[PDB]
Amino acid sequence: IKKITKAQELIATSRIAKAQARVEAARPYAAEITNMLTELAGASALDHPLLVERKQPKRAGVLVVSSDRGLCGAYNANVLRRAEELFSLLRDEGKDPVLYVVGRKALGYFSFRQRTVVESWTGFSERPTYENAREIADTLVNAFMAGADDEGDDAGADGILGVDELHIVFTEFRSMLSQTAVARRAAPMEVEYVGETLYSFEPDPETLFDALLPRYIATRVYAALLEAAASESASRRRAMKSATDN
Amino acid sequence: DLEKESVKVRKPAP
Amino acid sequence: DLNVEIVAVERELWSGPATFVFTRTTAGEIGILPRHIPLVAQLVDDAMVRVEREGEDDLRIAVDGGFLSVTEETVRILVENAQFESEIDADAAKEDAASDDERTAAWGRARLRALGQI
Amino acid sequence: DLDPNAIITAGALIGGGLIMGGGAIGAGIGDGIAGNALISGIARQPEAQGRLFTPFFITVGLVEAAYFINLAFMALFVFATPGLQ
Amino acid sequence: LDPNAIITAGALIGGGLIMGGGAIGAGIGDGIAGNALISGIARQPEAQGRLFTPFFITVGLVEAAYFINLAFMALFVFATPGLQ
Amino acid sequence: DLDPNAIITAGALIGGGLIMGGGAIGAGIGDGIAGNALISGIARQPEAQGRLFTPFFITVGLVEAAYFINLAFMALFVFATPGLQ
Amino acid sequence: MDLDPNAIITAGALIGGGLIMGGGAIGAGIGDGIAGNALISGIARQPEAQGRLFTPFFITVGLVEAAYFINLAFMALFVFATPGLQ
Amino acid sequence: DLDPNAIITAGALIGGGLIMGGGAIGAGIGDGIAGNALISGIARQPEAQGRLFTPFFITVGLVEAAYFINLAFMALFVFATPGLQ
Amino acid sequence: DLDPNAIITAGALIGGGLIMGGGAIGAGIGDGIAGNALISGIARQPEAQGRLFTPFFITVGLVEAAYFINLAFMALFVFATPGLQ
Amino acid sequence: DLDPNAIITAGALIGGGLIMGGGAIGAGIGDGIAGNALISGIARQPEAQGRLFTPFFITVGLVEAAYFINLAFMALFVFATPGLQ
Amino acid sequence: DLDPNAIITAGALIGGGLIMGGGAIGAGIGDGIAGNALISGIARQPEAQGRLFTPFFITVGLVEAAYFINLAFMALFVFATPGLQ
Amino acid sequence: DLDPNAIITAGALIGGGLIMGGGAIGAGIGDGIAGNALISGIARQPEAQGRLFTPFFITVGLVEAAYFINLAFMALFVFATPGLQ
Repeated sequence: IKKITKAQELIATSRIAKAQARVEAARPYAAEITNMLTELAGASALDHPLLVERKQPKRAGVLVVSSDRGLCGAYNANVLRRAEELFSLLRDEGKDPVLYVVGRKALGYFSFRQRTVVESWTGFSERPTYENAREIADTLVNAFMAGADDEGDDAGADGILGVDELHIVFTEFRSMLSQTAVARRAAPMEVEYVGETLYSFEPDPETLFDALLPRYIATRVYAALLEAAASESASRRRAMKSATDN
Repeated sequence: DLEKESVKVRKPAP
Repeated sequence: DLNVEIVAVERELWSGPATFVFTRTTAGEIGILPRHIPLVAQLVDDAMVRVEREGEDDLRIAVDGGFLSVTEETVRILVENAQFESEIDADAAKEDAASDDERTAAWGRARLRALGQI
Repeated sequence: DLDPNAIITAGALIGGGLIMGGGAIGAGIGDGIAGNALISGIARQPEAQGRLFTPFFITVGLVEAAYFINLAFMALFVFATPGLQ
Repeated sequence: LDPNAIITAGALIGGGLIMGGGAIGAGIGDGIAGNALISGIARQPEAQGRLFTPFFITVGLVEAAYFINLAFMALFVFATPGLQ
Repeated sequence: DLDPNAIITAGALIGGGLIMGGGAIGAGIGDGIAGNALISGIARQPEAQGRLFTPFFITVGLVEAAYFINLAFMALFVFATPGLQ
Repeated sequence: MDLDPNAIITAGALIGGGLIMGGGAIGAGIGDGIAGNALISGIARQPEAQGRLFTPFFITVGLVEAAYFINLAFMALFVFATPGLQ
Repeated sequence: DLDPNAIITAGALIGGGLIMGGGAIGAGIGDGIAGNALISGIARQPEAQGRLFTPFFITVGLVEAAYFINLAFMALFVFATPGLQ
Repeated sequence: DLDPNAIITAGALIGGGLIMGGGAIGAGIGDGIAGNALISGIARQPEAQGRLFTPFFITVGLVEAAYFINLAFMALFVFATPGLQ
Repeated sequence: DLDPNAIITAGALIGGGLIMGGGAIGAGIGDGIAGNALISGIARQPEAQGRLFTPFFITVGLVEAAYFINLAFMALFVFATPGLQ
Repeated sequence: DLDPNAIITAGALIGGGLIMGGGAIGAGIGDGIAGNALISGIARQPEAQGRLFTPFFITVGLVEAAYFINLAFMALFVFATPGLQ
Repeated sequence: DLDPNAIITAGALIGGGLIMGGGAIGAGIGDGIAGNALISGIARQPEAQGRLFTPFFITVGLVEAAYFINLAFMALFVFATPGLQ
């Protein structure tokens, strides 16, 4: 045990180093895609359904990002507590949560709670890759887009019942010592007007902007996954240190 | 309490 | 010369000087020279990027989800994925090519074009 | 006073000249425009070249067809002048 | 002098001008509609099936005017009004 | 001496020829431009076709109208020669 | 010889009116075509901006057809009230 | 006599007809081009409408002026013909 | 027995009419095209309006000049007809 | 009495000049348009020049032929005037 | 009193008139289009103001010449008419 | 009896004027279009100015070639009028 927990603690420290390296490595792409998105938004109409809130919303696609392995001390506990708080907020607002999960621990918790899970992607919380983030973002965005024509309990012409909002519940890695589970709304996004040669767009700014928002959502979900992995590694290091002290 | 994701636009508030 | 910077979501791939940057865009093929005007474009799903520089052979790359941002003194290519010419394997690209999936076919075609078979 | 044939033949030749002027203007400019579209298309989509002739030629055909049609009538005016005395 | 001579010369001039103007209009309009169709097919390869039919409207209008002139052109060179 | 009425008739008929020739060139070019715009709009988005007929038919309406006027006036230049004395 | 002055004057006036009308018709047709091209491109791109986009088209049509109607009026004056008639 | 006054008056009338032809062509085409520019600018930039009018009305004010200038000269040809006998 | 100076004046009048009518066509088209460019540039980049006038009035100059130059020679055809006998 | 040959030859020559002028306008405009297409294509993609000559020439040919054809007929009008009395 | 010199003078006047009409049209169109390009380029790249003039002043220099050449030959029709006696 | 040579020369001058008008219009419009293409290219890819000048020179050469061809025919008409007597 003592040897096992100490070895796990040191391995977790190395994993934190690697996860921080990954988080930093993805920063330039996210920054530059944000710059391009700002440029396109400035020079195009902001009418995308992804960018305008629907009326009388009654559903919300919540993503709960948890860990595959269970040795992390309270990571899953904090994530699920924040998810419950978000569910209470959504119920108060009047929307029925629609649940998407990542990692086996959250699956176990929700199955025990008997709540329904629309889709689960498991097996990569320890080290997510952009393919997983792209798949998750694509599924969530399809669910959200299908939620335009859907009315009340009626799916409308789609036949598929969508969602009127997307939230990501995940653990920010503030520092090597600080981790915190928060729920961040990723869709429908809101436009923020910051005060302060022109870029020649090909073919037109609107098509590029429409094709770029889904990739921006995927990038943000990937950043959330990287933060979740780093936070999980930090929590694992802390739990292993405490256990070795026990 | 709930972080909202927004796209920054380099324009004056309209 | 203009400094290309091929960046991908998972990491930064390539950076350095070059003379010519050929690629494909939904609008159509496009070749960027050192003093090109600012521009923003979306590469085709099976796009290929040929960065031709001085002192060494050209650099052929296959790209998934390539968005090309041309600006003064620097060029950015935000790629969901990218693969250099040497690494690509013809057999795997051909096998992935002709598959029903549009994404699989696009990536197989991109690999083939980067290789040279097209 | 003078033979009507001279004036009527001069009028016929002027009419045919107008026929050719109009046909030339229309055909040349239309062919230029169609060729501009085609040149842009191949400049942007090389592989599209083989699939661009099918509409292009059609327009060309029609764009040229009128000219050739006009040509025939010019021959009618100069050589087969209706109403010639 | 023969009034028929003057009338027929004027009729030939008028018919030549009519046909020339009609040819200019038809050529220009057809070439423009072409350019449009070629651009559409280049950008949208699969749209030709849905583009030919609307395209045929443009010419179907443009060339119509030409044919109008055609018919009326005959009335100048073959049925000169007021030739007496 | 030369039947001045003949000169008046010839001038009026050439004038009507000018009327309808100018009308024809203008109408043809305008219809071509409008059709080019319609084709481009349809190609860029198929569904929008559903409504594009409204503006397009307005444009040709102005074009065709400008043509129709000439037609009528053309008649007043040939079949009812003004100032025939 | 001894041709009626009124005959030559009226022939010249009618040919001039034909030229006036041809120029006016060309101008009107081309202006309508180009303005309609812009309007149709706007409508196709921006269905919502249809109401907003009408007004510039209305102004362009007004100017073009104002020139056209001035040409019509002058042609009518020439053909009917021919200056220099005598 | 052939009344050379009639010949010169007819020449003046033909000249003025051409003056109107040229002026109308220039005005119509230029104003159509400017209107296309204005409509496109409005479509791409709904907010920029207030900015577009001042250059637009400049462009009009130029082209129309030329047309109107030509109109003025027609009077000098068709009302006070320079060279009447 | 028509006077020779009469036909000379008629020819000069027609020539001047063609001259400045063609000048009108050129001026109208060129000014309209330059105005379209100005409108597009301002609509895309309104802040640059003050900069775009300085070259925008160059081309118009380079355009208007010809028209006016043309008009100048038209006067040389009308006020003092060359070769008038 | 007027010589029929002189009137017929003058009419033929004016017609031929009109044909050649129309052909010149058509050739110039179409060739310039095709050259603009080629220039834009090469600016967008320089290396494309090698594959743009093949279509380009066709377009130019598709115009140039017509031009030269007019020339031929124009010669027929002046050197061998149809119906030359 | 059918003095030939008057007829040659009228023909020269009208010929020079067509020469100036075509030259003015060409110069106006060329300057307007080259302008449009220059205005668009500067609007895109203001700092290119210096670099865009060099090609622009080529185009103008080559089109105004094509018009100014006409001017010279226009004089050849009026001031020193070939063949005139 | 009007001198046949007078009508021959008048027709020759009219035809030469027509040829020059057409050639000037074509050359001017082709120059404008090609120069606009060159201006846009230089604006977009200044490093390709050398490669751009070659196609620009090709197109302007094949335009001004036709214009000079028209120049040569007008010179022939005004120096060696076909059918002169």
